[PDB]
Amino acid sequence: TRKTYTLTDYLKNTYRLKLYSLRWISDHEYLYKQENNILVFNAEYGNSSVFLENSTFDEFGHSINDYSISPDGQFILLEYNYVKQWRHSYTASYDIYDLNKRQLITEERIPNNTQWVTWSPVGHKLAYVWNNDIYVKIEPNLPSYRITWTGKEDIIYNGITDWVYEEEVFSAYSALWWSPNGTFLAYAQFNDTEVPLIEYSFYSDESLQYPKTVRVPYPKAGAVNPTVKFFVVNTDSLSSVTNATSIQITAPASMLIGDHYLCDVTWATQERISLQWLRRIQNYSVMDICDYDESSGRWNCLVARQHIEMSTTGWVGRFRPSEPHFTLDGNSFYKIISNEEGYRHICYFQIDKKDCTFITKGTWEVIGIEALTSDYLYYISNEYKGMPGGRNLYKIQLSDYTKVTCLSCELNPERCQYYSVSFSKEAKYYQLRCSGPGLPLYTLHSSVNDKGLRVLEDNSALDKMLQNVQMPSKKLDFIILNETKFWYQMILPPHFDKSKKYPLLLDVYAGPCSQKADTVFRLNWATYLASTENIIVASFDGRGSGYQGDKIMHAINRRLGTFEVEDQIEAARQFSKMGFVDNKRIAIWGWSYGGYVTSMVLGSGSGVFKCGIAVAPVSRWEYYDSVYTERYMGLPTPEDNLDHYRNSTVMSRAENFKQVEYLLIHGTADDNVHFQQSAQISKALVDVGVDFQAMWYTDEDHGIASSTAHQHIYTHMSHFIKQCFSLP
Amino acid sequence: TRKTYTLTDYLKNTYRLKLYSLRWISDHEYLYKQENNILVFNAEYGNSSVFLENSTFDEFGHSINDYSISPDGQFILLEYNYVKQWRHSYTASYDIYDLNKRQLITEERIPNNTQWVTWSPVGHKLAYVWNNDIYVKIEPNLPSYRITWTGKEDIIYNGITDWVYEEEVFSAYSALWWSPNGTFLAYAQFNDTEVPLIEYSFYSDESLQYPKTVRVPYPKAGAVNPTVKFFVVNTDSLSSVTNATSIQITAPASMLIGDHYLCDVTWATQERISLQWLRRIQNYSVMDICDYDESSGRWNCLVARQHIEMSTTGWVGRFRPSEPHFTLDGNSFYKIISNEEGYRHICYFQIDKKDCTFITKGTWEVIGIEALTSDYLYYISNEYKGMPGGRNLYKIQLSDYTKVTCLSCELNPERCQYYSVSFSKEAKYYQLRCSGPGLPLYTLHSSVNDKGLRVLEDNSALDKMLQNVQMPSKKLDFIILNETKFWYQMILPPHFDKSKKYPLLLDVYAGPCSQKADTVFRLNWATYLASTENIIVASFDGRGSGYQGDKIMHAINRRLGTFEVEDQIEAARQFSKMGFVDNKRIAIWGWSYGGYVTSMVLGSGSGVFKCGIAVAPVSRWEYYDSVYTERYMGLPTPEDNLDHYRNSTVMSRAENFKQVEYLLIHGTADDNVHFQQSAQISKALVDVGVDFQAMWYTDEDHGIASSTAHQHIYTHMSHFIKQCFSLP
Ligand SMILES: *[C@@H]1O[C@H](CO)[C@@H](O[C@@H]2O[C@H](CO)[C@@H](O)[C@H](O)[C@H]2NC(C)=O)[C@H](O)[C@H]1NC(C)=O
Ligand SMILES: *[C@@H]1O[C@H](CO)[C@@H](O[C@@H]2O[C@H](CO)[C@@H](O)[C@H](O)[C@H]2NC(C)=O)[C@H](O)[C@H]1NC(C)=O
Ligand SMILES: *[C@@H]1O[C@H](CO)[C@@H](O[C@@H]2O[C@H](CO)[C@@H](O)[C@H](O)[C@H]2NC(C)=O)[C@H](O)[C@H]1NC(C)=O
Ligand SMILES: *[C@@H]1O[C@H](CO)[C@@H](O[C@@H]2O[C@H](CO)[C@@H](O)[C@H](O)[C@H]2NC(C)=O)[C@H](O)[C@H]1NC(C)=O
Ligand SMILES: *[C@@H]1O[C@H](CO)[C@@H](O[C@@H]2O[C@H](CO)[C@@H](O)[C@H](O)[C@H]2NC(C)=O)[C@H](O)[C@H]1NC(C)=O
Ligand SMILES: *[C@@H]1O[C@H](CO)[C@@H](O[C@@H]2O[C@H](CO)[C@@H](O)[C@H](O)[C@H]2NC(C)=O)[C@H](O)[C@H]1NC(C)=O
Ligand SMILES: *[C@@H]1O[C@H](CO)[C@@H](O[C@@H]2O[C@H](CO)[C@@H](O)[C@H](O)[C@H]2NC(C)=O)[C@H](O)[C@H]1NC(C)=O
Ligand SMILES: *[C@@H]1O[C@H](CO)[C@@H](O[C@H]2O[C@H](CO)[C@@H](O)[C@H](O)[C@H]2NC(C)=O)[C@H](O)[C@H]1NC(C)=O
Ligand SMILES: *[C@@H]1O[C@H](CO)[C@@H](O[C@H]2O[C@H](CO)[C@@H](O)[C@H](O)[C@H]2NC(C)=O)[C@H](O)[C@H]1NC(C)=O
Ligand SMILES: CS(=O)(=O)c1ccc2c(c1)nc1n2C[C@H](N)[C@@H](c2cc(F)c(F)cc2F)C1
Ligand SMILES: CS(=O)(=O)c1ccc2c(c1)nc1n2C[C@H](N)[C@@H](c2cc(F)c(F)cc2F)C1
Ligand SMILES: *[C@@H]1O[C@H](CO)[C@@H](O)[C@H](O)[C@H]1NC(C)=O
Ligand SMILES: *[C@@H]1O[C@H](CO)[C@@H](O)[C@H](O)[C@H]1NC(C)=O
Ligand SMILES: *[C@@H]1O[C@H](CO)[C@@H](O)[C@H](O)[C@H]1NC(C)=O
Ligand SMILES: *[C@H]1O[C@H](CO)[C@@H](O)[C@H](O)[C@H]1NC(C)=O
Ligand code: NA
Repeated sequence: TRKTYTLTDYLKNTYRLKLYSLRWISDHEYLYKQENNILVFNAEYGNSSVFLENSTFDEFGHSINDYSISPDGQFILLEYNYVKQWRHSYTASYDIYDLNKRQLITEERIPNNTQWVTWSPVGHKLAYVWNNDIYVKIEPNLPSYRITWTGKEDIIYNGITDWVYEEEVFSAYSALWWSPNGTFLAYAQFNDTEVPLIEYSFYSDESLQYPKTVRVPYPKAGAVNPTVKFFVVNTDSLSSVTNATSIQITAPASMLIGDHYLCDVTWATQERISLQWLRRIQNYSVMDICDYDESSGRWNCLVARQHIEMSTTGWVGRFRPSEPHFTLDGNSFYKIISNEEGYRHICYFQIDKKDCTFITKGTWEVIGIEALTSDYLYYISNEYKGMPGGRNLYKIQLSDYTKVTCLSCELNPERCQYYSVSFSKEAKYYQLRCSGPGLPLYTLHSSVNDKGLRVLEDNSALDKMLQNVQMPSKKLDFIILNETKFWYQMILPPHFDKSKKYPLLLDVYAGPCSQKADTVFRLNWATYLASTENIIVASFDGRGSGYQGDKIMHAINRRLGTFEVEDQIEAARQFSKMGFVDNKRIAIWGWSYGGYVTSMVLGSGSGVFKCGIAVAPVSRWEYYDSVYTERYMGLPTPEDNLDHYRNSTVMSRAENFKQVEYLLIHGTADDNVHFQQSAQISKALVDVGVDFQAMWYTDEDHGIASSTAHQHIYTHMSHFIKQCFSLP
Repeated sequence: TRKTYTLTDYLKNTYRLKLYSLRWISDHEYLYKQENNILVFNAEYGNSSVFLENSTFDEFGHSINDYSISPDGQFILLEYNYVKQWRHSYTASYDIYDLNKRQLITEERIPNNTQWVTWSPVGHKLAYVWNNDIYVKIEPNLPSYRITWTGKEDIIYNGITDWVYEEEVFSAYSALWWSPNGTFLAYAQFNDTEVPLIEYSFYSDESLQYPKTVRVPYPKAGAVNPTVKFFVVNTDSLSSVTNATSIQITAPASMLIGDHYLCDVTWATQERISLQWLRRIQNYSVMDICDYDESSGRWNCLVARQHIEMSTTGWVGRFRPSEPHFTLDGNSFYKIISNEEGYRHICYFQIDKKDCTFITKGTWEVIGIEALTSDYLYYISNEYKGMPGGRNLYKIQLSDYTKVTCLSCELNPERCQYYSVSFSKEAKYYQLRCSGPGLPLYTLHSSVNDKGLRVLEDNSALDKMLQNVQMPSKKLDFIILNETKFWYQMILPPHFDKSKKYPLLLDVYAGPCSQKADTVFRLNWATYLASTENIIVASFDGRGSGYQGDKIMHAINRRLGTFEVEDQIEAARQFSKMGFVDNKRIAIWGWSYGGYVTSMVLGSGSGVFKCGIAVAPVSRWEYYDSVYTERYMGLPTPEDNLDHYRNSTVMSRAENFKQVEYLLIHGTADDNVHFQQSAQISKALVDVGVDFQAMWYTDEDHGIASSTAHQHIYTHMSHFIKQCFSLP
């Protein structure tokens, strides 16, 4: 009898997915780490050489965290002393190694505690941020030029984001943007002066006698937000003037009338930059297109080139307005926007014409634009077989929009229904990454003829291992509610028998634009629960979920904690109707937004669920950050949406928790969903006399991702679920 | 079949002990609140009158928290807007009502947020502290004289104690001492300038968007301590035109050489005050006896009148050096100190002679001196029947120390073995309070022939109620370890059958000078566990426990987390070999110091205990406060006791928790044992991969005493214990 996929298997990573992470350094070469060596590969022929021997930095005296080659291949940036901050941010030390001299650079070093560093896109200029100010080095061994003098910890951020811009706007710590040939450096400056601080204890190693109070500028919903300014400096003038001027580009009047955000920066050409601004009420966005004026040294944004993007039904964009993709001459661009039917499709704009032309259409959505050449645009969509949870690469002929080729659909249709892609520098080659429903498959292709060049990684090692294991299966299907298809997936135990009644765990996220029903192959906690414990683990994408049009996505507009919650309950009722579910053993669990929905469901009084687990839940929308929360909820004021803010809290349902077994879990150093959120849940449950289970994770953040804590939480949750399901 | 004593009975206070809380106002009369009416009783005959009608303040407008009648009976101080701070501190608003003209004083009122208020001991002067400064009112309707001007929140404390002096030294927020007739007001001033602050989150009501950070000056072991100065002011020579002059009494040179504490203030006469000072290394203390010099207006403390009290085996005093009890002329005094055999007995000192004479002796201890006349000294001791956990009132003839009379021993030997006493102003009468082993019994007596005048409260109502409940019994007995008797108690189930095996829960405190085995009647959680769940609840007093001499008490000097933990394991080992104990079902629990011991026991690898619960435990002595910790541990420096601080932590034992079930509980607003301590425990268990149960209590402190949290914790603990013992 074949073994099952056990909890220890999951927690110890005994069955490991192989990846193929390459880095394009040109239009036909990529770097690949093999056996701690860095190899350089020729894409056309697949032959390789050693770029950097594994033993090069033995006597470096530090463990190197990451590396970065300069665009001209002359230098490598060595990252060490990595100290993580938030989701994207971190600090590090940096050395520069001269590749042609085979020497480490010892003068005018990038300082310790550097917050961000980036090569120019061409050559080997560097911009870095240190103590919240910007510096540029023209040559790796020469002195830096200071660009800003206003940087102030927790107060003024030049070239880096504050907490909320990092998490909610840019998904990056960096807030600087080199022009395409590196002449100009554009950057944002954030002012957090009147932004309130979240404060929480950090206990650290047991040697620390007094706990530290961590203090982070964090605007909760309705609070004072950071303000923002945008500047461009000419780095080519740095060696010529004592103090090069940062030229400000001001937001349009339609933004300046109130609170607003900078939400996108995209260079079009050497002397043309595009900026998108978003009103604090996030249903109105404005793109400015600004040109360098050689005679005045200023940047001017013609109103004839200004583009409005607004929504009557919800917010703008999936999580933010989409990025433009400019044609080489910078006189036109492509952009994913919601069409008249509410489906996100590629629109083609002339920079000085307000009406765009949709180049794709249908009842499915474009996920992203991946590459653009003079002849073709390449994009990912979920068109294939009308499956919103699939992803495929398509190529559209720019001179004839009726010519649309699916590049990935039919490569291995049984094994591969979810693709991402990685193009070489000028799109001469592409790497396809299939992530399911079979084992991930990595392949290389040439764009000139769309022929497969070779398989890079096929996970045959893992396939061989998994043959000796009773693996679960995955069903992806839909149910029809109110004449609309809503998709679900089930992780089903090995030897699934429809004539039996299985315990069911509903795995929930259900945030706006979420998707939990897809074609991705995963080895996770659900795999163990199905394989070893014979539990069906289900997920459902109801109202508010993404990639299916605005009618579904915007259904929860101004109303979080309503339809997305109800639809999870309804999903569980539908799963019972299917006849293989033990109605006495239905559980629910989720993390983050999923913890909020789980808690809302458990407090609904539905009677459907025996037990559930919320990890790091939101409990009350006024506790969560402004940019995310207000996008869906508006402002917590009597004149806007306070009534629904107050009506959608977990705490107001405390009394209904008498009907369920609840486990509440939160990391004490969660900078994102503050421990406060679960602290208020537990207190409301104490106050009505509801018994529940609890677990805090000392110094863990929103990820609860340290090796020991990750193993501890999943072990704790497994005992809880098994107890609930009367499993030995 | 009758009911058992249930968890709800405990939680809802179904069976209430009656009290008789009286306030002596003279040598012949006391006050007693009955049906909200304050009555005055004649002690000799037991007749009464209404002193103040409950209706007097019908339209007062505020709920009155407490009252305080001026010593002369002319005024009543009304306390309201009570807001708790630490164990003893709070602020309140006050009004003064004139009892003769039957009116509230509206002129020159005591301010809101007053920190401490006290009548002079004679007449009706007031001293109060507001905004950390001292004020005096000679008459309730007259303007206050500001005594001090240096008061500053969290920094300078005049006439009130800081966190550590409140908790550890004075067991009070007051640091004011009126002279016997109210002429002088002595006070301490605390300076916390360089004392570090503990910081922790307070979440408050759900409406609070951002948590508050509470910051309290709190010296952890080895940290910078508050400094102290001492002053006396003449309240008879106060002026409206000139600021008051306070005369400083400086500490002896033997104290000034380093860190030290003021640990006792006791007036001897109208013009003689005594002060005891304690070195930071708390095995050396000095009493100064200081006299007012009428010609110089200074206070002089003759070196011939200094009394040194030191210890070679431990620290000085039980928790601090004892209070002296001065004779009428203040030329001599009586003081409990450890004798040459290490038993605490009453010594008689002349103010200017070095040697004292012990007036009591034997292998038992005096608990306290209660009253002193020219003929007799009245004290409580555990002499009777050699039972360390019993308490009786004795008097000793001062002219013939061989003449000692027990005044309570034989009153009711079966019902009453544990007494406290309240004497009238000149010891003409006394109230005895019997608190076990039977129901509390309150009686009044006259000193001249020790007549038992009357029964004040016999709890006969409770007796009648309890007749219809299956109540547990208590066994008090001893075991012998290494030729020494150590006492234990067992709360035994109703209808105890020594031929049956019962599960056993070891209820532990075990701190230095603790006593958990005694003759006190209690209705608590253990009552429910025994009566309803048929669990034996045992407690044991091993090495480090009090009231049995220093050989036992000082056994843990410089070595907390050693013998007191070992001895709990040994007691349980012995209990487990008794015929009526199920050795497969032995548990342990404790709170505070008992939580630390429970955790050390469970991490010991003993194999004796199946499960345990630690509530608000100490985990590492470096995290607890200097005054308590260093008393037992010295300083955490390589030169002193750092090695033992480092190997007496709970965290180092994490691995040993693998074979036990552990429940760890802590309030997040614990100002005393910081949440930190449990946060470090949970992190250590996570780090070695040990599963355990947890519960935090949002905004609860060391008491976890709010009505809802109190019910919640005992509910949660009861499920845990029952689960552990396989109890339905
Ligand atoms: C992969 O092989 C190619 C083709 O042999 C290498 O390209 C050059 O080949 C010519 C042979 O005519 C030689 O002059 C050189 O040895 C090669 N020079 C270059 C441009 O590298 C190529 O080197 C190989 N690529 C890698 C990454 O190893
Ligand atoms: C960041 O914003 C703050 C406003 O919150 C600016 O601070 C003000 O500066 C002016 C001087 O121009 C003063 O008169 C005010 O007292 C300041 N207000 C506050 C609340 O401090 C600050 O100058 C901005 N910093 C930058 C670099 O833009
Ligand atoms: C480079 O120029 C900038 C911008 O003019 C200078 O920044 C100003 O510095 C002065 C005085 O220190 C302040 O009063 C202004 O408020 C600053 N403005 C900004 C945008 O920061 C900067 O100090 C200059 N550096 C040098 C070396 O001269
Ligand atoms: C990168 O682009 C910039 C901006 O177009 C170039 O700088 C300009 O060069 C032209 C020469 O064709 C001059 O007329 C302008 O004076 C320059 N403008 C500025 C703002 O510097 C730059 O030459 C390009 N760099 C490279 C390496 O080609
Ligand atoms: C204690 O607080 C109360 C309320 O703040 C004070 O009494 C007055 O209360 C009314 C409303 O209750 C306010 O209009 C006044 O400002 C208060 N003061 C006056 C002028 O009487 C009271 O004064 C405070 N007690 C003291 C002695 O300061
Ligand atoms: C309380 O005691 C003080 C101090 O003994 C008394 O004050 C003294 O009274 C005498 C009168 O015989 C004066 O000659 C002294 O000058 C006073 N000394 C001081 C320090 O003021 C006070 O009178 C007593 N009060 C009561 C009410 O008995
Ligand atoms: C008070 O306690 C201290 C600490 O136990 C004693 O001082 C000495 O402590 C150091 C290390 O802390 C040791 O080297 C000595 O053995 C201790 N002194 C001796 C016994 O010589 C101190 O002696 C104690 N004081 C009293 C009055 O006994
Ligand atoms: C208790 O009884 C005594 C004596 O019977 C009370 O009477 C004494 O005091 C009264 C004033 O309080 C006077 O009215 C009596 O004359 C006086 N009697 C004597 C001779 O002492 C006494 O007040 C009563 N006590 C209380 C508190 O009510
Ligand atoms: C309280 O104690 C502090 C010392 O902890 C006193 O301040 C002194 O120490 C300062 C450093 O914190 C020195 O810079 C000063 O010389 C010294 N005095 C002054 C002027 O502050 C402080 O005075 C004390 N306060 C009181 C009222 O006694
Ligand atoms: C698809 S995307 O544009 O890259 C994007 C950008 C930002 C995103 C996101 C997806 N999904 C989330 N976020 C940021 C947001 N703070 C995330 C989040 C939401 C919660 F409700 C929450 F409680 C925690 C949390 F981390 C989810
Ligand atoms: C008998 S006594 O002199 O009144 C006295 C005074 C102070 C006392 C005490 C007894 N018992 C304790 N304390 C203060 C001390 N902080 C108490 C305590 C000890 C701990 F180890 C602890 F972890 C918490 C805690 F509150 C116990
Ligand atoms: C970084 O810090 C290390 C260790 O403190 C130091 O030796 C080194 O000089 C620093 N590097 C730079 C560039 O300052
Ligand atoms: C943006 O949202 C607010 C609140 O719903 C609404 O009143 C306003 O009209 C919206 N703007 C657009 C462009 O629809
Ligand atoms: C009393 O002392 C304070 C503070 O030192 C001072 O400000 C005040 O004016 C003084 N009053 C008199 C009457 O001297
Ligand atoms: C270098 O990498 C590792 C040691 O770090 C070693 O296993 C490998 O064989 C080396 N590379 C070569 C030359 O194969
Ligand atoms: Na009597």
